[PDB]
Amino acid sequence: KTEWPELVGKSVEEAKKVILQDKPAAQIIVLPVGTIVTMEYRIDRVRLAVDRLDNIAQVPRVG
Amino acid sequence: AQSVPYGVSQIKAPALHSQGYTGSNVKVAVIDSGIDSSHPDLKVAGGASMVPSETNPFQDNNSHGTHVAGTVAALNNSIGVLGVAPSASLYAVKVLGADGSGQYSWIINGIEWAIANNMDVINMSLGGPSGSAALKAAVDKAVASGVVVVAAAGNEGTSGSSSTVGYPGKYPSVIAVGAVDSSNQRASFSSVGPELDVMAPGVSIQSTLPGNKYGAYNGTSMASPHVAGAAALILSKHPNWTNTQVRSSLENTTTKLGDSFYYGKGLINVQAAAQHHHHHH
Ligand SMILES: [Ca+2]
Ligand code: NA
Repeated sequence: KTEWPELVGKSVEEAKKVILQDKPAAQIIVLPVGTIVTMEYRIDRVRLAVDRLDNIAQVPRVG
Repeated sequence: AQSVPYGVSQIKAPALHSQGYTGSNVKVAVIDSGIDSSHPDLKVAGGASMVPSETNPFQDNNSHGTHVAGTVAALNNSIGVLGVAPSASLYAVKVLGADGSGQYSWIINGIEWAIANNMDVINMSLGGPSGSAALKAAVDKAVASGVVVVAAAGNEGTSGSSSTVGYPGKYPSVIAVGAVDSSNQRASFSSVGPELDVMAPGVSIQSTLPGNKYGAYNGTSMASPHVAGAAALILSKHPNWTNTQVRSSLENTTTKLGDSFYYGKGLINVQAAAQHHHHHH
């Protein structure tokens, strides 16, 4: 499991809980949607992109 | 003893080095998370930070900008790694904080700094899924001003027949670079789409890390600086070539790999790019 499209529109809290069930060693970083980020690929990382309400705004994926 | 990372060899940079061309007097901005200027295998010529809470561009609290910089320009000596353009004048243009993120205006401010400071090449190992008009204007302005602008294609992998190249790589004026490994196979994470321009090594790429370390990273972030460094080599051999001509030289001399949707024009070959007459090998 490397992408979580069912998490879009959920709270950042539920998204972290679900991703850590699927990938308990995940390194989760939360950032505002519409920011620019580094393009290295980290198999252990899952970035979360949140809207101004702290809901998931883009499909989380590993990288 | 120094080691030459495989990706530097794979793009044929040693052929330029043996001709005597190493990126001397070419100004390359690494628009990124900073560059650790204390690293003994890097020489940072200047820079600026556009990160409000991290005002020193010579302190890299993430590690990413340092790694990218070493691929562009790690020094030619008896230590560490060798960069693609080891004599380039390297500028730390810090637009990302410790967490590897930046606001669009910070990136734009860095691009503006680079234009105002007469940079010859910009490398942006960075990106986002959406554009903005102001971002597009900044990169187009840089290109109109003569700067070779290179960026990571993105690490989105495939999505059916959709393009997954992010911005600013997705803009026509920016050279979007995807990642291959040492066998010239596209990395599975490498973004795809008609905006993919060229490929370079982006798997298990050894380079400089903060606090006098080295390590192997993966990403289109690692591929992009092979191309920015190649642009600096070509400009050191042909100092009057415009950005238009450097970009076409790199595009016109790739080693073609697969379908262009997945590979763009193929793997860069800086030896062939820096000849007067260009063809694919
Ligand atoms: Ca060295
Ligand atoms: Na482009």
